[PDB]
Amino acid sequence: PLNKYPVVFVHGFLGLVGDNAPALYPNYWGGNKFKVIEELRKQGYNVHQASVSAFGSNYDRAVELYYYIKGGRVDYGAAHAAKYGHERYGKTYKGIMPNWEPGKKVHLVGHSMGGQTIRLMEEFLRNGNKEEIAYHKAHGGEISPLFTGGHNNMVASITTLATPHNGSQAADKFGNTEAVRKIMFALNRFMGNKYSNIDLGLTQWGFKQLPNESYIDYIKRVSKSKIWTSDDNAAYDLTLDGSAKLNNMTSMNPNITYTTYTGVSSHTGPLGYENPDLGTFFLMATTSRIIGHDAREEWRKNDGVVPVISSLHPSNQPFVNVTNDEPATRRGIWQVKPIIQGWDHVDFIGVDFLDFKRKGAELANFYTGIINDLLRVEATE
Amino acid sequence: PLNKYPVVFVHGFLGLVGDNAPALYPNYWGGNKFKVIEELRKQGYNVHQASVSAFGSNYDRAVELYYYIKGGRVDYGAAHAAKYGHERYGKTYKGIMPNWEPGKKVHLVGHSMGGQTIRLMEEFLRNGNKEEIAYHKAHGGEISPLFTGGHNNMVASITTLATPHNGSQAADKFGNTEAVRKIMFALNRFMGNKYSNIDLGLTQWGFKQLPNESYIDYIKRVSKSKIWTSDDNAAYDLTLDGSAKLNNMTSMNPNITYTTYTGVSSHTGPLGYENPDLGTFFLMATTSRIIGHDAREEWRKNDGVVPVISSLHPSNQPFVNVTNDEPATRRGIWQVKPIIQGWDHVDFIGVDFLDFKRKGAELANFYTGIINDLLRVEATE
Amino acid sequence: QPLNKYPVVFVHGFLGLVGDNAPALYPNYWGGNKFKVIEELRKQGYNVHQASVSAFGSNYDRAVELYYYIKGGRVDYGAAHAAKYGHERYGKTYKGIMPNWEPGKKVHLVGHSMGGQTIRLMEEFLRNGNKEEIAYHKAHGGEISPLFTGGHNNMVASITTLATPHNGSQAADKFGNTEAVRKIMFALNRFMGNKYSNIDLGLTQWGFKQLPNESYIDYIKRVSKSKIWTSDDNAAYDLTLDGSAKLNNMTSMNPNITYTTYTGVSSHTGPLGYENPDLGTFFLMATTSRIIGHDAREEWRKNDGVVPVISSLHPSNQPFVNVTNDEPATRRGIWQVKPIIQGWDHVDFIGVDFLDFKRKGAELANFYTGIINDLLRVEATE
Amino acid sequence: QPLNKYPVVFVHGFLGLVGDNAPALYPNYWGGNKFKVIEELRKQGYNVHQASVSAFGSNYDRAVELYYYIKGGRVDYGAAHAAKYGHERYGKTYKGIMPNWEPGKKVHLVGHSMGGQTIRLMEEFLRNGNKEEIAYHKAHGGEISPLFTGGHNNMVASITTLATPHNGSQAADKFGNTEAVRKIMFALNRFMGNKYSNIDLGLTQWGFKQLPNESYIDYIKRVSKSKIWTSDDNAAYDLTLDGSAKLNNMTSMNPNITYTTYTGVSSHTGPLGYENPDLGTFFLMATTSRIIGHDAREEWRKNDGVVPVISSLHPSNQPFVNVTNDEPATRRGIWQVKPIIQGWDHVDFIGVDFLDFKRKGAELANFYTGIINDLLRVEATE
Ligand SMILES: [Ca+2]
Ligand SMILES: [Ca+2]
Ligand SMILES: [Ca+2]
Ligand SMILES: [Ca+2]
Ligand SMILES: [Zn+2]
Ligand SMILES: [Zn+2]
Ligand SMILES: [Zn+2]
Ligand SMILES: [Zn+2]
Repeated sequence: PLNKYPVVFVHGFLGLVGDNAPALYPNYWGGNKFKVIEELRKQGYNVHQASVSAFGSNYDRAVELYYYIKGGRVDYGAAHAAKYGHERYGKTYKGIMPNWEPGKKVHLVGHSMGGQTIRLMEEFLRNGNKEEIAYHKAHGGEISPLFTGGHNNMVASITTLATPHNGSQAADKFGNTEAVRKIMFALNRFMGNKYSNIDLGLTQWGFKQLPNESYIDYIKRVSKSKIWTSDDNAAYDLTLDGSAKLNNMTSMNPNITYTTYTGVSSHTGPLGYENPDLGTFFLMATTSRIIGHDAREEWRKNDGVVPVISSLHPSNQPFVNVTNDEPATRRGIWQVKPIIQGWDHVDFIGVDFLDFKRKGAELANFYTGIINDLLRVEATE
Repeated sequence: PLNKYPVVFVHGFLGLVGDNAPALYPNYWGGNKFKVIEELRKQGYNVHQASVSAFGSNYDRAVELYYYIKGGRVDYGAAHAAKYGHERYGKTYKGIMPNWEPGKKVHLVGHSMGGQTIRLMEEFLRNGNKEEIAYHKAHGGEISPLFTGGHNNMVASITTLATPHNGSQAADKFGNTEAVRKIMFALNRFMGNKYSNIDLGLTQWGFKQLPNESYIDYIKRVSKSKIWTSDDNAAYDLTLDGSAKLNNMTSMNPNITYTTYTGVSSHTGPLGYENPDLGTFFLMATTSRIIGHDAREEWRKNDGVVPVISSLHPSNQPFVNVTNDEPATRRGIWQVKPIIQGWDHVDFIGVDFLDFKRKGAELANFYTGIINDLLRVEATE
Repeated sequence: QPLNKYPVVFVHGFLGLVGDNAPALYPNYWGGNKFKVIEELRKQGYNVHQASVSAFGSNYDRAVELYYYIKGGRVDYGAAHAAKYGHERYGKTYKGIMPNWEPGKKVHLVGHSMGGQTIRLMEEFLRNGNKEEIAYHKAHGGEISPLFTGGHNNMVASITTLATPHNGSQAADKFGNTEAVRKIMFALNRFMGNKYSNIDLGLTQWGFKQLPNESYIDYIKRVSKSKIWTSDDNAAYDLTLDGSAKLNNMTSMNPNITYTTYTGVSSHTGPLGYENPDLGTFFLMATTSRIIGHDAREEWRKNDGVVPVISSLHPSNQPFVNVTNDEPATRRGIWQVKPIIQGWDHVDFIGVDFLDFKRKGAELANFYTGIINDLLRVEATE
Repeated sequence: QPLNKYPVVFVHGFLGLVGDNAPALYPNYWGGNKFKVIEELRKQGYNVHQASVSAFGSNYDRAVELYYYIKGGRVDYGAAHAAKYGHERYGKTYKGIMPNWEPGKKVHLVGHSMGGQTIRLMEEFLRNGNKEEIAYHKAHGGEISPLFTGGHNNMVASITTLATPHNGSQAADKFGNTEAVRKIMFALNRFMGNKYSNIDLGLTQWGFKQLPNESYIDYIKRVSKSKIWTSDDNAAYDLTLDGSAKLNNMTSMNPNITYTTYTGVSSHTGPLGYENPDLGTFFLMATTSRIIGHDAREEWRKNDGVVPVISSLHPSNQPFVNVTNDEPATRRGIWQVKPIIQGWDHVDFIGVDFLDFKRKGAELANFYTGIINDLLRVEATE
């Protein structure tokens, strides 16, 4: 295989991949424009798409990503499970790299919230989880190696595509509101029913109907779950406060190579506010206007759901702007790629089937550019 | 594992299993009543559910079943592909038993048309395919080992559940009619579209839209396929003539153990005709009446879609009736188990969620009885 | 010229959608495919109609709407009611089937399920008015709907209820009226108020209509302030024991009206004395049937799927007399309780259960022929 | 009292569903959410209506239905037509918006897409009758619908077409009228004739209504014998060049009627001289637009998504005069061709394209205000 470290692509919020997608549904990594996993494999590259929770928190998604790669049964931590009120153990993953350990590395590419998930999992690998450490010391038992800390030389690169490193007003003012969270969780409850084949990612909260449980008792049982009031969900983590908590508990690993990509899809109106361009995917037309009418000017330019000031880099970690041809092989610092003009949040993954300005060849070059950069990380070591 | 030979369960017509089922859809092997693959594994048994074409012919399904077990890329045969006008190569399967060969055996359990599929594939293993042999002699190239013949000691048992060994009038008078076949194929065309994640089993006929092909050209392209007029489809094979072709080209293997199971779900009206019982799954209410009003009396009693005279055994192969406690360890002869009164065609697989007379415990005992019989085949050898 | 002197008005229950207001594929409420009540009764020479009123609203809101369905005009829920519960005073405009409806021109009212209660409340309005609206008009002026004035009699010739939860149902107390289930119902109503929706689930007076230029984000935010989420002014509450008893405690017998109830039983005594649903109970009531059948009071267990037998026979302490199915049911001022129908569940009364082939259409046709023959005998004996 | 002396009747095109006959979630045909034509024009004081006619039927079947939508009564397709094409003679009964419609009481007719052709054919019926029905009645007797007699004038004041394929469209010849696509349309019609369906796709005169007691198996078998599967008496054929030309060759100019066309262009000249769809063309016409734009004759390539420009301007060899958008359009007996609207695709005329935020509602409101102002000027100048 042409890349020496496996590339793992990490979908964001709402993402469903592989056989976990519904019967008719767009293919997350590339749409019908560039089938990323398919084609990059055809070109001789070793690539994989992680399947992690679509509605869960960054913490819960970061744990699940680790088991997708390593294999095993998900262990969210005994302290975490106790503090937020959900199950400790989850799905079991075969694992794309059973012998993943210090020495065998991966490249991590994340779109949207996948970027935040990749950061939080590397943090656990490097610095551990101090609550699970204090718990395992005080009550014995077993601790997942994800929370032990001390592990290095396992992640070669972290690359983010339209990742809300600083959150988004579309979460604060819409997605994290009571009424909207109730809609998301009602969808999860329904997709937990005993006929359902797709996992929306919150079954650790109880959203799995048992085969001889009536829906009436299912409603009654899960209405007592702590999810309805919890911050351990994706909608909270995507808020400005939610993302600042993650910025404040993560740090730069001097050995990893960091890159961000950002799209802008708005245009300035005669008053200074930003409105979605035409061809901004129609489902983000309203969130784009919420972001674009912020009271702070520097928070207005956006890709539909992420303001540009959020996508460029975390606001408390160091960064350096980079041109499109400048080798992005620096380690320990966020290299901020030039904002791609005209790309909305989902043009990065090709699922905007209504935008005939964004064609396949363009997306193939973009993903070939990312792979090329990663291959240069491998050679400069 | 408690069974020395793997058990492979083979769904019938319309069946979708595993991650090939739509988002909300009943689980084929057991419904919500007894999760066959799940539970039998829990009990220490090695079991698998084959995923073969849901609308394809017995020939096409038999080829695909062989590759599901052995692994590899489906090869329908160069003569067959040329004669019926569809692709020669199909899906690639990982394979549950890569080293399957004379010496390592499987048990085969088939529901409905899966029974006919299991018979046709064993026939190929034992006696080959004379057309593919004559073709490979005349044009060289490669022949699949499925069509070579001479292979024995690879199938320990063949068990059928409500299998239409002699066809069904529900195919002759409804499912194989022009108008109905056009509906089935239109569904396959639509499920071939570029957003679709589920394989209905006729893509070798061209029913896969290419990613940059408009639906308008897709319609135009596949309207030229030979499927619309072909007999190489499931609806033809389930007809009385269709099944008699299969009976006339299969034979008993003296070393395999053969068993049939049959349900009756009709009751006799005051004129001699048969009407569906209440609790006969409502989607077979009309087909049940078509079968039950046949002009021949012995063709009327039925399970909803298969007449009892069809399910008991092929009409030209030898048989012996057997009690429910009689050891069914005889080889080379169809052992006809006692007709289960009150079971319709889908009570055998537990998906009749509207029949509260058919409970889980009853289905668990049935599948435990089949496994027990198979374990006795293993020990008497 | 119609064979019945007074029009028969059939009034659907909770969740019922009729006529053009039903989804593109959806069963036909009055008769399913088994006996098309309106179609077939019209073919026989009878003047019959299908009222269309709120599927999820309170008995009060439904009773007002039923009056305007018959009379015609813009729905007026009352200024006092609207201010008390926090919804709009005016609703839809109806064409009206009897624009001339007035003392002397009567109707026969036939209600299924909640329809039975709605029909009772509308007659209370005609005879006695609504005390709170009368007092509001006396203190503030303005216009008062004549529905709320009282004194309007000889407008209803009969009231016939089929499987009506006169005394409530535990299926509402223990499930339908729970917090989680009211949220689901109200979410469904929010969604079918969206700007592309053609069907009216009956709660738009609470704000559940999305404006043409309003985003769904802003719609969600506007209606989340509606008092419907915490209000008792809805069907789920009125179907509880307390809700139905409040109606029982504010209605009275009209001595000129012919009252008749029909009741089904679809359960059987299990081993301990509890009731479980029969084979063939429509499967959507399998769990509600068990909830009712396992009540702690034994007299409350026998049921039709969703309505206990003791609730359908008659309002708790209103006068009643048990009748045989064949004797004349022309007594006035008293609930004539027809014998309990064995094997009929709650929806066997309206034929929509297409899965149950045991209940054929001829039998449902005889059942409606019986009601019309009874109604024709009310007319002949006044 | 209405500001327009003659009612305006808007007539939808192919596939159009209006009012209560549309699915539970489905865009509103006349104006989308951008400008609710009927609602807003009524609010302004204008008497306007939304005709409801067959979505998939021929121009002939639609023109008959339009007449009964206006006049009232049971649709009579004609004994001769019914015997020739093999469908039923009688269809639905309409309430009628102008039961009094008769020489002296006029209407303004405004058609979008196929609606433009339907409106033309109905006026031919009123003025000249239908020769084949007249001859059938002379030879066999019986009753002949007055729609088919001829001699009924001064009933139509104006005919206005918006994006009407007067001369056909290659989108029908090369796609919509193909064997495979007609089968899909007819299958959709079979299915929405099923016994649970509430929406009428316009082909039930061909047998596509499942009886209440008939199994779907038997329904499929009965309607598979219908002549609709091989008939030309349907919209798909009438929208081809030959189909539209047959209508052109059997219509004539009425000297008292005011004729007006509007046309959109949504394509741009590609590198070779072919036309490709603009960014913002409604995506369902992306492929049809390219089919039209790559025609071998250059004058046939410019298009709005589904109708070529040369087809919308006016019927091929019927008299026409090009007008500016501001001059009085009160000439009678001649197609007044309004200037081609740049950037408007086929559905921008009716506002249903919710994805295209560039075409806002104020602009669509001005467009309908222009039509009504033109219609009011027809009335003032007679
Ligand atoms: Ca875009
Ligand atoms: Ca059954
Ligand atoms: Ca029933
Ligand atoms: Ca447009
Ligand atoms: Zn968690
Ligand atoms: Zn084949
Ligand atoms: Zn109210
Ligand atoms: Zn016709």
